[PDB]
Amino acid sequence: GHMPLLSASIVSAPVVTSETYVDIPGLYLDVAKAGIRDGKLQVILNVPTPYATGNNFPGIYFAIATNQGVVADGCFTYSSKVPESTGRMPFTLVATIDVGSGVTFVKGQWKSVRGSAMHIDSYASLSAIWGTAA
Amino acid sequence: GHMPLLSASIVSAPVVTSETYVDIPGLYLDVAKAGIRDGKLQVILNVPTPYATGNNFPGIYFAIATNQGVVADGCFTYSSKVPESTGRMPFTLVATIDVGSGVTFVKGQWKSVRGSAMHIDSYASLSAIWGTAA
Amino acid sequence: GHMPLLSASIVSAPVVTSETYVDIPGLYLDVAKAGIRDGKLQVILNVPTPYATGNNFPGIYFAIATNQGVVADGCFTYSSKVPESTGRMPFTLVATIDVGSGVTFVKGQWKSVRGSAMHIDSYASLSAIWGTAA
Ligand SMILES: CC(=O)N[C@H]1[C@H](O[C@H]2[C@@H](O)[C@@H](CO)O[C@H](O[C@@H]3[C@H](O)[C@@H](O)[C@H](O)O[C@@H]3CO)[C@@H]2O)O[C@H](CO)[C@H](O)[C@@H]1O[C@@H]1O[C@H](CO)[C@H](O)[C@H](O)[C@H]1O[C@@H]1O[C@@H](C)[C@@H](O)[C@@H](O)[C@@H]1O
Ligand SMILES: CC(=O)N[C@H]1[C@H](O[C@H]2[C@@H](O)[C@@H](CO)O[C@H](O[C@@H]3[C@H](O)[C@@H](O)[C@H](O)O[C@@H]3CO)[C@@H]2O)O[C@H](CO)[C@H](O)[C@@H]1O[C@@H]1O[C@H](CO)[C@H](O)[C@H](O)[C@H]1O[C@@H]1O[C@@H](C)[C@@H](O)[C@@H](O)[C@@H]1O
Ligand SMILES: CC(=O)N[C@H]1[C@H](O[C@@H]2[C@@H](O)[C@@H](O)O[C@H](CO)[C@@H]2O)O[C@H](CO)[C@H](O)[C@@H]1O[C@@H]1O[C@H](CO)[C@H](O)[C@H](O)[C@H]1O[C@@H]1O[C@@H](C)[C@@H](O)[C@@H](O)[C@@H]1O
Repeated sequence: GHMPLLSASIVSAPVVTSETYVDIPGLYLDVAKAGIRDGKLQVILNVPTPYATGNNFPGIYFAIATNQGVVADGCFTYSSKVPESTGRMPFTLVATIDVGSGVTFVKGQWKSVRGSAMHIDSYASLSAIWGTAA
Repeated sequence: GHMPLLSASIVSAPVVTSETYVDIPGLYLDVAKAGIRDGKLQVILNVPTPYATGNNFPGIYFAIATNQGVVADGCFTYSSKVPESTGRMPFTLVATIDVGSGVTFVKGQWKSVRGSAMHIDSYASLSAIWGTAA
Repeated sequence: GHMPLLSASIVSAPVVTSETYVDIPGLYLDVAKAGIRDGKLQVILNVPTPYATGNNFPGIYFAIATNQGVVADGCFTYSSKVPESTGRMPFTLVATIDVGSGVTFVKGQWKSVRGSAMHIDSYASLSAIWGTAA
């Protein structure tokens, strides 16, 4: 159609620790397949129910990446060194990409805060709305 | 218009406890009334300042529902069994619905984590952007 | 173009305390410049990695404002009087503005919860998608 909305969603990912960004499997939008080659994409990475396990102020970094690498990043962290319980910390990240540059895909990634294990066990999404410059 | 944006917003809701999803009153989009019958809707449920009261790791589940039921859901929870103070835990949930299936409305819902009372006493919104497949 | 997306992003702001909303420098969209004069804007304020310092349940209020003042606001706050460590508390706020009113700009603002110092030291964005009424 003339006003493309892209969406991918997951309900889980294998629990891993990583010092550097690794893909969140399944949060991937094939932009080239959509025939988006010019304009802008507003991309939302929505991880509403994550938690992190660890023993030194745990948390998770998340990123929106294209084939050109990370475009935006943010994290949550707990406020106790060893939380009584690793509570659910909703996380949203929003970035606008110029597709002209040579973007063929957008994806979600994550990485450990201070050696934390990274947990998704319910709904998470990666969404993009296509538009133009003003 | 040719590029509809739907929006509903509230500033409060009666405080309730519920084991199962109940509507957040006022967070409701009448899609049929808009004449949306085909394409996709990106729906954001934005509850930026909620809190939960309770005695067993309190929190709130939130959902986006259509007439076909829940499409996505997430929660926040505290990281203490009995928080010193029930702090404000911003919550965002994003989902993309294919409208063809027979969607006439989109709404926000909530339900208790472990018997928590659910509090909204400031701005919350439900938004939707209409588009098409790629 | 015929389907504008507006975007502004920062990576930091001078740390300040403020009893009333002050601008988050750099989170500002010039809507008049875009030639948006009618329809709707869905505006997201995305502050994914903030923290607050203070000694009385710290937190930050955030707002979306136009030339007509604040349209929506929300806050995060910690659940301890003096957090062990001021953890990162992702914050998103979404609002839909009718541009006809006389809107020339949209901006993000913030203010202190109970005298908190307000910290941004990584990516934050302010985004807007243009549409029409249904
Ligand atoms: C609240 C929580 O984290 N629940 C976890 C649980 O954590 C337990 C520890 O916090 C523990 C230390 O003793 O105290 C509690 O458990 C005690 C007791 O030990 C237990 O035997 C007894 O039956 O209950 C008491 C209550 O005080 C904590 O509850 O760890 C286990 C790991 O085995 C689970 O992850 C549990 O997580 C929950 O599991 C549920 C199924 O029983 C269900 O799926 C819940 O949704 C899930 O909780 C959610 O995820 C958690 C990681 C957390 O984020 C919570 O806020 C979420 O609601
Ligand atoms: C977790 C944290 O807050 N890290 C801050 C750090 O805070 C230290 C203090 O909080 C301290 C008590 O006041 O506890 C720890 O430090 C102890 C000890 O006191 C210290 O001397 C020793 O080296 O380590 C131990 C560990 O128990 C806290 O670590 O203060 C420093 C210096 O001022 C930093 O801000 C640190 O922030 C981290 O800094 C990193 C760069 O070195 C990096 O940039 C991290 O991203 C950043 O942490 C993040 O921001 C924090 C403010 C907090 O939000 C954390 O959750 C984030 O991950
Ligand atoms: C810090 C807080 O929660 N204040 C909140 C207070 O909570 C206390 C708690 O601090 C501690 O001492 O334990 C006792 C008993 O458990 C209380 O729970 O209770 C007060 C009395 O009802 C209020 O609820 C107070 O809430 C604040 O009230 C002021 C005006 O009185 C403003 O309206 C604040 O905005 C409001 O704080 C906001 O909501 C509270 C629930 C919390 O989310 C704060 O982080 C938040 O800023």
